[PDB]
Amino acid sequence: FNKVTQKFNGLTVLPPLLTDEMI
Amino acid sequence: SNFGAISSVLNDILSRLDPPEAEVQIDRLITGRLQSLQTYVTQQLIRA
Amino acid sequence: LVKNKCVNFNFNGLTGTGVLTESNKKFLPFQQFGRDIADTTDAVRDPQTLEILDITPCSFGGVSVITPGTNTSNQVAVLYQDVNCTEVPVAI
Amino acid sequence: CALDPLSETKCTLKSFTVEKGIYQTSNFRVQPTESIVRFPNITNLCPFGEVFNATRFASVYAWNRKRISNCVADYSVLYNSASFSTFKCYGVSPTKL
Ligand SMILES: *[C@@H]1O[C@H](CO)[C@@H](O)[C@H](O)[C@H]1NC(C)=O
Ligand SMILES: *[C@@H]1O[C@H](CO)[C@@H](O)[C@H](O)[C@H]1NC(C)=O
Repeated sequence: FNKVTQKFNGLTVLPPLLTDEMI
Repeated sequence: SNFGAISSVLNDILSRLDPPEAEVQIDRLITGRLQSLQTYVTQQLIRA
Repeated sequence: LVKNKCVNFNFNGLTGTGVLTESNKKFLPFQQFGRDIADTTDAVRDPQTLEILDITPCSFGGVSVITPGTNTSNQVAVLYQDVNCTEVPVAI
Repeated sequence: CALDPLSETKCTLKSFTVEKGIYQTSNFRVQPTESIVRFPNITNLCPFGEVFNATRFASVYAWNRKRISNCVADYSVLYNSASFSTFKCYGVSPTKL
């Protein structure tokens, strides 16, 4: 989890259903 | 991108021109922005 | 000049809508407005006061309704998809 | 369709029955409460009379240019004049000036 690295235009990001805690 | 319209800011278009001339400018932005979304969604379907 | 609420604005013909606030952006004296990574105007200098104002877009989001199925009940819950609950009631 | 979120959902799905689920139907937006205008605090009118009522005019090969700056330009005095046999604008409309 340490290795891997606009909204106002009508872009959004929805959250995943399972959290990283659940996975 | 302006897509051949007078400006890419549609508030600027709509501030400078009266309606029958604003419409033909806005339609150039609408068609360019539709083609941009259509391209993006097609490639997201292929990545998915 | 009206801060801290959503307004239409026009500075020297630079029109828009949004919330105006005071700004930490330390413009050099010749700079007239600020622009973001998307090349969107996001701060401005007031032409009479010479104060720097941040521009924040007026709150918005998606709306979605949760249903137990019509066959079960006609009551529902609503999700305002990316807002703080403090903002919500002005949806009316 | 606009009565209530469930009615809006029925109307979104185009069915009188809605099965169990979550559906996105609309966008929330806050609405502008006021308008403001902020322009420079200056008052001297732009010198259009010195251009339009000049006695001498140049030959077209040696055309004059004048620079207009630091003034308030009322264009209505021009487009509401009866005088002009031509008043064509490009990239702007006269009424908006
Ligand atoms: C919600 O809004 C209040 C008031 O601005 C703020 O104190 C709080 O930190 C916010 N919480 C979130 C999660 O946005
Ligand atoms: C002087 O110029 C202005 C601007 O074109 C014009 O309105 C006015 O009629 C002219 N003056 C006279 C006395 O006609």
